[PDB]
Amino acid sequence: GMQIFVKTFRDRLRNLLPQTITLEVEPSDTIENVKAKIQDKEGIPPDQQVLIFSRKRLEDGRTLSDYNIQKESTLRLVLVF
Amino acid sequence: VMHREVWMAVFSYLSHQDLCVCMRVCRTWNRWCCDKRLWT
Amino acid sequence: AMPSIKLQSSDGEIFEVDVEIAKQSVTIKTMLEDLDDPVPLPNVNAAILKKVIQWCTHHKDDPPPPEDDEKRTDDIPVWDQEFLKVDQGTLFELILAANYLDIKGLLDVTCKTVANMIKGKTPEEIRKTFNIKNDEEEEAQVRKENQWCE
Repeated sequence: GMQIFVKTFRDRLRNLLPQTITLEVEPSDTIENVKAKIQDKEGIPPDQQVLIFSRKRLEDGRTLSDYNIQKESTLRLVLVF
Repeated sequence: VMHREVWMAVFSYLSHQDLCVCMRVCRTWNRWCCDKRLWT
Repeated sequence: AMPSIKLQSSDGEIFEVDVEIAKQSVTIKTMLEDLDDPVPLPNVNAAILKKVIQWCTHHKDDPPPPEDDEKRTDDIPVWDQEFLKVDQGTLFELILAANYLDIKGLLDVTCKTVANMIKGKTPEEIRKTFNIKNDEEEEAQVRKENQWCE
């Protein structure tokens, strides 16, 4: 178990300011799992989440270790429709 | 139809008389236009 | 020459852009200020990104935008009405793209543009423009209730 941060941008059509949340993840965990945990915490279904780390869009079927996502790293997340 | 957050952005540029016309366009628009923040 | 950044559209095409043009997108400008590779853009395809790059070079000297407020619509500059003389699908695709990349100036004109396509028309004339079906006894109830208001 490890802790990582996900930070949003400003979304004007929603009324959301940028903010950072925390997740409890495992290096084994898939991007699908992490999106499921994000829905668990803020109610956003995965079909509306795009996560980005190190200017790479994270693909659903893959793991955090495949992108070398380590402790206290920060993913950014854009909300789509 | 379409997405709700898109249409409220455009609705926020409409006067009370302009907004008066849009709640007869469709059922979902009528529900969307009963938000008190549009008539601010 | 010019300092430049690389953008990748959602369908996968690379665009190389001036820093000052790209930083009009607060999302793009923000993810460059935390720490060579191209910046992925979420659900912005090449065709819409092409339009967005046009708008941003025209507005490159615009300051960082301030918060609103009172919203008018007669104030769309001439260049932006000609630029948005576009088919209506891409107009909405441009509202979404301005939202996703946080370009306040383009989100404002596009939403105002659609609002001018509503201002003055009636439910039948409006329904035909965005092909929305009318969902006779129901309509008369709302027609009466919203007569005194406006």
